[PDB]
Amino acid sequence: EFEERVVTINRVAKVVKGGRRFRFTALVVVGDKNGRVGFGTGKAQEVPEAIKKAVEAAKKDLVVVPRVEGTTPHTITGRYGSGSVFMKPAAPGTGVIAGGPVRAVLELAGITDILSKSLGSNTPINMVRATIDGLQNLKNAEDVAKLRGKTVEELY
Amino acid sequence: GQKINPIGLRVGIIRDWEAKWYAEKDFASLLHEDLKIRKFIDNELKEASVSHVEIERAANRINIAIHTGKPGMVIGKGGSEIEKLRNKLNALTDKKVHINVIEIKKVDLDARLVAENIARQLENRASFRRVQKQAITRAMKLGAKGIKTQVSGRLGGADIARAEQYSEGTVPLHTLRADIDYAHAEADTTYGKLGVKVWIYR
Amino acid sequence: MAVISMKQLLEAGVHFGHQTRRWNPKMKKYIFTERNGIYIIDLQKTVKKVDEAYNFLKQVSEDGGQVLFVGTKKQAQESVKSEAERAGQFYINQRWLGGLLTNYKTISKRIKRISEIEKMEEDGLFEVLPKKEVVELKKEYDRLIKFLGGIRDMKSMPQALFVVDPRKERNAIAEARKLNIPIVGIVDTNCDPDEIDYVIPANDDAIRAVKLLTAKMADAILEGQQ
RNA sequence: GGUGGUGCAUGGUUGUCGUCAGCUCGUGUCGUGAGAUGUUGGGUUAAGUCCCGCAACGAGCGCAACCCUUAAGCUUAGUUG
RNA sequence: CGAAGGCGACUUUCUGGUCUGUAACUGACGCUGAUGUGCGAAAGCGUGGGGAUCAAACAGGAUUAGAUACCCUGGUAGUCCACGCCGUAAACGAUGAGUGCUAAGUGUUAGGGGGUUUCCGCCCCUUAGUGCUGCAGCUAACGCAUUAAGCACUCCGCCUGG
RNA sequence: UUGGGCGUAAAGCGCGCGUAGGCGGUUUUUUAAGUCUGAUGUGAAAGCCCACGGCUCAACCGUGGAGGGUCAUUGGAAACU
Repeated sequence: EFEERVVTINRVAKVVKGGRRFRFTALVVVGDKNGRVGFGTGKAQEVPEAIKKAVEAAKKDLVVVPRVEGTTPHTITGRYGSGSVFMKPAAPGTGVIAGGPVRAVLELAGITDILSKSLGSNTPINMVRATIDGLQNLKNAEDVAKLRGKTVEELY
Repeated sequence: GQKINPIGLRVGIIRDWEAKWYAEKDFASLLHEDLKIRKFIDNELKEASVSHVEIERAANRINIAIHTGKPGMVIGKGGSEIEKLRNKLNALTDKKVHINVIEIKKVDLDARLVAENIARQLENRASFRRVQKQAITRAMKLGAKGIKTQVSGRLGGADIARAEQYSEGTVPLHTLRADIDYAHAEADTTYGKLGVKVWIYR
Repeated sequence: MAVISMKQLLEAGVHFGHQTRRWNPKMKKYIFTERNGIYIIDLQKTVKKVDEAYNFLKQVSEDGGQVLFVGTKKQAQESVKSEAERAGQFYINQRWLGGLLTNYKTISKRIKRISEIEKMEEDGLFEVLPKKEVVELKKEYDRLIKFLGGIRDMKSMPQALFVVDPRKERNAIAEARKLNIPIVGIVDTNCDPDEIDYVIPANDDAIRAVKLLTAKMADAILEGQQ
């Protein structure tokens, strides 16, 4: 259970003897759209091949998002290093509420109710970091309310 | 790039000699009768893209020995072109009756005369990658001995060729009886010379 | 089977370790104390949690998970190797080239490489394999079969191991953690408790530790297999 | 038909880094990236060729006593030698 | 150790203060920050020395196919100490100063508790530090970290284009 | 604040030493003065909810309620002050 989506590519061309190759180092999200958005990366070479040769490396480890469906009821955000985003929860009856690069990964996990305060640094590789920070550090509601000694709603 | 032009690679095991010539008299005219006739079929065979050189003069009963195994151009239908040369190439050689031809088995595997098969893959310069140069990707990995590929035929006016590499590896890389040859042809650079240096690897 | 006997566990050298300040606050859950430096196992989960490691391997070997009993210490280059063999496996008595499993997938080929170069030295036509070849084949053989043994003939993977000093021999465990496999281990002091799911500061001098646990785990992949 | 001029229009013609003994390459694989394997730390023969210890395993590229040549037989024999 | 620039002959001083073992004790009585505190090294700096050394200048020499220069004694001052300092150094921590930790480790100056006392030494606890690494954290990485280039409570100033 | 940091990068002081201060550790306890006023008369246009009419649609205009649910007016009382 993960999510299918293309992330990006990159043409590496190093200072070398002969002609500089342009390996299309690509990151891809793969799966069948449950809520647990699992992306990965890959260093792959051929123009039509490097999508799959890089998804090869992407699916080696594709991450879990324990997703409070409908919407994460409270403010949902995260951070690592220079990367972070923010999501204020809004009504789900609003259409798609998203930012610039996070638009299609907003559709990946099925919430489509919170907005995307597009914060973070200007770093493209760690743009992925800023994105995934928001939804990698999550924990469900009822399991936390259980974990805290009280019931699911004694703490509400 | 300060390179000389080779012909023979490792001659003594792999490289051989097809000298079967007996036209002993008239080294000024009978020699002409079998060498100047080689200046003839460059145009007619319609992008021949042929294997190798196997010349042979059968004891001066010369039947012309150049195969160019793409059929139809040299066959006809049951002795049309061959029997026609039986009367026409009496000016080429003495008799020249029923000139022969072979079948070409992956002609891009032949080290020497593949250069035509790839000079007719990018000289068009119009859809010069798929319609014509499909065969660089077809004739890749039949395990030829000399593994070296380059193309330089009128790509923007290029005066040199191309190469592709990556890096790793271990081997005892010394081998002394391989086979490979040259390639050089007649494209027009219009300001500074480059006859296209063109090979592929099978 | 499950547990070790208690005497050669205790007195014949499991609890002993090394001097303090080669200190493991991270293995404090199994470290009892130290005798002028030399550490001591908490001497109860060295057997109780050893039975829980047996149960961890019980439903692992009841489906075909045979643990590699590894050669790291000097009795392990022979006897823990040997109970790996009793389990139905081979041993590891040579060294990594420095990242074979963290840089996994090119000289992760060494699994097939030992499956092939050994079997080609073994199969027929060894005479046809000339002496010019046999020189390097036999110069490499002493390094080859000792290189990898866990997936040698039990060509599935072990769901655990039995390490001693993963402080260095996490070159196997931590590099294989790319491959997402749990590990049990009879560890030494100031070594890893994290990568190994079951650590006990077991000094290697108690061969009861390697027989009545690790060869007993060669037996737990028979009883804890059936 | 040019010798009147342009190699410079291109076949070329070809001198030429440079015998560089070197140039390498895949399966690939690590470095978040600007960076990482071969042909090895101890000791051995005509062409980047290794073991106890090093990230390696798999092919080419210029080039085996390569087929002559000097030879030991012959072989073939008296033909002309 | 000092407010720093910095702090070096030693008998001594105040041993001021660090300093750890004791800390014998009234009840927020402090860091940074209006006050105000002082200086800050030399180049240079307001008197005898000072050309005594060193020393620019000059001499005088010349490389090999090139000086008066690398070369400098006589020597210009200057150098320098008994009466006046600037507010400048890579004074750099490129990293401001209070409450406390970040797995922690680490051998150790000081001062202690000591066992063993040794033959003034082996072992344990120890902190201002001392270093070393090393957990978390840190930034792009440089690389920092139980003593920051982290972590939660104090102030300061800086600047969000240059 | 909400929605910047300052080693290198936008930026962290030769320096330290200092008064007001900012903040320095608090452990108890009383007031109702403030820490989503009670409820209402209660609310600026291109601007607090709906109804409207005309707008060639529009272009653009205006209308009523809601008058608010937004100030005043009445309150006293924790576990900070």
